[PDB]
Amino acid sequence: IAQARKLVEQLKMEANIDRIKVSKAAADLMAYCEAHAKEDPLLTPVPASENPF
Amino acid sequence: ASVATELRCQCLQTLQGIHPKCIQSVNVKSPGPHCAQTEVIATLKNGRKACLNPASPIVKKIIEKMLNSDKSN
Amino acid sequence: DQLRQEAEQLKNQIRDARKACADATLSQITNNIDPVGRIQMRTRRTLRGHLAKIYAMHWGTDSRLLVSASQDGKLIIWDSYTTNKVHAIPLRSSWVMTCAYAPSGNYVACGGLDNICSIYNLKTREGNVRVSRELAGHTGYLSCCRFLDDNQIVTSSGDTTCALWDIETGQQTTTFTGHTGDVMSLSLAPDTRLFVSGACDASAKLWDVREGMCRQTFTGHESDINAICFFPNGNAFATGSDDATCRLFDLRADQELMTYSHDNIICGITSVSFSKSGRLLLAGYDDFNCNVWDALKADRAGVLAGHDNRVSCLGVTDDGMAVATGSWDSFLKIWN
Amino acid sequence: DVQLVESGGGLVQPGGSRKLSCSASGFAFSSFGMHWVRQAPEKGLEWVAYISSGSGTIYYADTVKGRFTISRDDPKNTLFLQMTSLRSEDTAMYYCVRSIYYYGSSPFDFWGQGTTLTVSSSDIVMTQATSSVPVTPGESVSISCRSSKSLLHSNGNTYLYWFLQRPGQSPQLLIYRMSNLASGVPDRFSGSGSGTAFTLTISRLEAEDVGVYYCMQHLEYPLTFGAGTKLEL
Amino acid sequence: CNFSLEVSVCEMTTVVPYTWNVGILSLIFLINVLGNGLVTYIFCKHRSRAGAIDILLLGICLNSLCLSISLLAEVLMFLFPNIISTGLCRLEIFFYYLYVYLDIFSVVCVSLVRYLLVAYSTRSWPKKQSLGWVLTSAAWLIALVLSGDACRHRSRVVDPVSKQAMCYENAGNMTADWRLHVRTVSVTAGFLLPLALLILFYALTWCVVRRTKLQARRKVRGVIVAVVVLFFVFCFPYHVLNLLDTLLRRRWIRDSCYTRGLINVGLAVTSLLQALYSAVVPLIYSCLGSLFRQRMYGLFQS
Amino acid sequence: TLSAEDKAAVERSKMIDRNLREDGEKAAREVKLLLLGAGESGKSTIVKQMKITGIVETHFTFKDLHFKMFDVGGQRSERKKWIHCFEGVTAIIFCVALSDYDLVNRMHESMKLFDSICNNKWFTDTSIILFLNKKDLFEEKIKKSPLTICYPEYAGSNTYEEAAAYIQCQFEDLNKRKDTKEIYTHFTCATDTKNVQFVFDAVTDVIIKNNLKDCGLF
Repeated sequence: IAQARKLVEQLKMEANIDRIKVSKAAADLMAYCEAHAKEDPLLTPVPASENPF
Repeated sequence: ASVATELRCQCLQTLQGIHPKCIQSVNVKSPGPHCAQTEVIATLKNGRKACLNPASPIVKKIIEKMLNSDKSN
Repeated sequence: DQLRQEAEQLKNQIRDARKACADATLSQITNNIDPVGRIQMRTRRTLRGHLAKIYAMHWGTDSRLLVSASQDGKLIIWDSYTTNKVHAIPLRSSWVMTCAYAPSGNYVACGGLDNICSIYNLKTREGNVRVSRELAGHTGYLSCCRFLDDNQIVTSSGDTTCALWDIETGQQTTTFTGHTGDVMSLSLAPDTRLFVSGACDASAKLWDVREGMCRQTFTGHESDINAICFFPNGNAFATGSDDATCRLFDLRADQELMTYSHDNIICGITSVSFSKSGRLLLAGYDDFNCNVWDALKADRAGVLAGHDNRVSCLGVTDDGMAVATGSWDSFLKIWN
Repeated sequence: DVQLVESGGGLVQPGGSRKLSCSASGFAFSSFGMHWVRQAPEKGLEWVAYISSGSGTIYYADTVKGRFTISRDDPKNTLFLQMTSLRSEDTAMYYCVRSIYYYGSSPFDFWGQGTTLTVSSSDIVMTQATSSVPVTPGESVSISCRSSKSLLHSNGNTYLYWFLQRPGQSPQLLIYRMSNLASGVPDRFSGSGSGTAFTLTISRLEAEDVGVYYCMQHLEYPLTFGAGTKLEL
Repeated sequence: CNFSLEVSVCEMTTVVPYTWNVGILSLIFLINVLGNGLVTYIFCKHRSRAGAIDILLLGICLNSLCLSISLLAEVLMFLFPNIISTGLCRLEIFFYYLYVYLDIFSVVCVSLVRYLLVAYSTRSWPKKQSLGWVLTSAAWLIALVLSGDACRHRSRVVDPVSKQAMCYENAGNMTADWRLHVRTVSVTAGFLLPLALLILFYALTWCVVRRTKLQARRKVRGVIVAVVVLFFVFCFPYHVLNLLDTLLRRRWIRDSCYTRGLINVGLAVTSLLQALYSAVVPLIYSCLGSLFRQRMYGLFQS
Repeated sequence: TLSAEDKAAVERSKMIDRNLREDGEKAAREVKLLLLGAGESGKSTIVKQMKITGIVETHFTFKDLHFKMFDVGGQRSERKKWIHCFEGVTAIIFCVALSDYDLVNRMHESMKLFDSICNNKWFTDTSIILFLNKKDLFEEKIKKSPLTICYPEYAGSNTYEEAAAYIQCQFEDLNKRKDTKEIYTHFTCATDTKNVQFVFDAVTDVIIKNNLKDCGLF
């Protein structure tokens, strides 16, 4: 029946996207984390005069 | 928690009629919260004591005679 | 039957393609960074007023108002700074297991095993909160709901589908299918063009909001996935599951890159979230405590002081100022 | 739609008593605390009394206390103001205003049609000069309001309000807390200023928004109103 | 002369030393402060769902302040002999009687609340906090009235010279009758009537529960018997020995020095026993519960 | 220290808290029940006799007490997620038909279901009630064959009473954790119209127990 044929020709659409080396992704994540590390207080708490809680 | 403290009259007695001048000495005892009524106690050279009844037909004579020696020789 | 042969051949081919991309695990690359030290967070505001256990909660864009849903049939909007109540909306049913807060602050959402998504209006001229639209297109209990904007919303249900609703007309615009089991997790990307979801089939799928198709598929776990959250950058996302492990995936690589677990934890995971910088990953476990993981080295940096019962939901403000955790104590606690 | 009408006016001899009520419909009455406002035949506005939700807090003006009294009947949605020992200066038109207080609210968002009452016959002070300001349609103009004491509360909010009273109509809310446009107000208007100086700018004038503009302070009771400035075509 | 050499006078007796008694009282103070600190801490952690019984127990927690003030009034005199006054002893004894009495009526109200929430379960007022506050106010008023009645004639007294400056009743002419009256009021209003009320309330509770088939039948019976018998055991000795002493001075008991010392030391020890009970009341009622047991683990395992 | 509007906001919060407290007190007397069973088992005959999307819910009152009972038949997936939301129920009702054993084993399935229900992780301290229906037909049809077709080591004579006791002990013996939970049993038929009394007794027992455990500190 055509249902299974359509299903098989449909499930191969996810093999076309472009790949990328894992090291590049890890480096990008590390760069993003370090660049923005000076914003949130959860790891560099701000003085008590700036915390609204 | 000072309630534990207690006070009781300081004489248990069957005492009367001892000769006035062979009981040696006294210390003055007066009525108070411990014993509202009057009370008296005496001593002997024997080491043992002898309480004196605060009321009896004899004490009304003993008072002056025992006081005189205190006031005299 | 060559169709099954084609399916298994493609599965093997995807495995072969994925194994070729890796050249150095994230542990090796990031081993040279300084550790985050010790992160101790002290509870500083306890929101009281619920009578039964809290299922879900959500923040707002202003990072000052939050919405909480409880089994007691109430949906309370709090003010975190002053611990005051601005509204208390009574619900038709007491089986709410999800809630949402619109980015503009004009609407809130509620859902449950009533199989109906209710949207409430907060700035009506009448002066009282009134239901605007009720959506009954699903065929199962709603697990999560999130606002794209005041006129659109995406909901996940137990009927193995997720649908996008145009609130005005109340009609479904696009439907998403492909899951084999119940859907329980959903998180929108910083760029709203994409969103992810989780299911009990041990797979999380990436969707496109308007194209109506799945881009990538991930498997990862071996049990039910109960939480999902986007890494702030928009190129990764973490997942929590029953087997007591959190896993971080990268979209541009279509491959797993890190796992978080320790030998002394065996209970499941209920919620997962990131900090604004993305260097911390807060996960709320079933054993009345929550742990914080250094998202780059897999080490454990600290533990939030436990509740008195399970933690059902966990969230972080848009400005990264505070982390709010709901539990079955009938209390919420703000951490910082 | 939303309506709020009131009745009870007429001619009253000096030293007598009179009763007036404010009927409300089309909105949740019990959830709103409501005020009373007065207007002399030619002078500006003044604040009379305040009743909160649940009637747990009540305030009066320093010139009203001991004479008037305020009560509300939530079940039938009707306020009441019983006035005794009236005075000649007490003559004024009384409006019935409503307000709700929660984070992000818009107090003083609706005003009643008003009733006329005739008699046979320390605190913040708001200064608003330039009682007359000529202008023509299409021109940009502005008005300045000043306060004796700084309104910049420690919580980061400046409690200032702006109102417009077109001829033969009740006042309408324009700006609340000095930086927020009230619901339904055109985006033409704007507001800014320091903790003691304030200004309201109309980018592009039209013949439809001519009247008297007032500035009101809501930092601590009693509330105070300015003298109002007219715009003349 | 014409008389014998010996007599029985009992001018000296076996007496309880002061410093040792204060040391026992300090141990009681420690076990009191720690227990109330813990219980009030857990109460604070969950102040949003506290029922009437919890408020009643919290009322008992203020025993720490009263006992601390009384202990200070006791110790500042010992450290400073000249600071004594005829009026500070009223303060001390009033605080001590407030401390001892506050527990009994609070537990009576606890039994009453248990009976109300068993017999009238379907209602909703017995689970309010207003009933708890009202019952605590009633218990406090009763305790203050009793304490005030007790300290009416507490003042300084003049013991025999070289050992004077100690506090004792100074009612005056009719002092013995007053010392009998205070004891009669104390027994009848602190032990007998509270015991009758408590027994009646738990009897009704057990009659209701007996029909109700549950595995909690054992728990209810055990807790009820435990609390009632504990109260009786730790309170009865003091009153019975007060009765013996009142007999000794009403002239029913044949006099004797050894027996007099026996009565003295027994009264002294039973006072500390009652103080220990009053200190450990809230811990016993809190630990025997289930929710408090659960809340104990978090702190135990820190 | 607060401003003018902050005080009004606090008053609004206090009013909301008062309303929530009142509604909670009103909701502490509406006992919730949950209905289970391998099938309908004629459980709707009680509501029919008393003649008082999402899931079905029914409401009725008796002797100044409100009853709401729910039905699990609306489940759309595995019960793991469906059942945990009912942790606050007072009592759970389970039904078994005595005339459904020889139909063309089912008893083993019912036993496993009862074991999973009464011993469920989430039903930690919920009393269970058992209603055995179709007794009038069960009494006669037992003559054809006893319950030996599924269970071995049948004991006792052929009297229906002893067999009924045997099955009653068969379900009751699944309560390995009876250390925390109680169980009540009662027979019923389509025309007895007296279930509500047994349900009332059970809910009274559970309410007394919960009041003692939660407020009385027993």
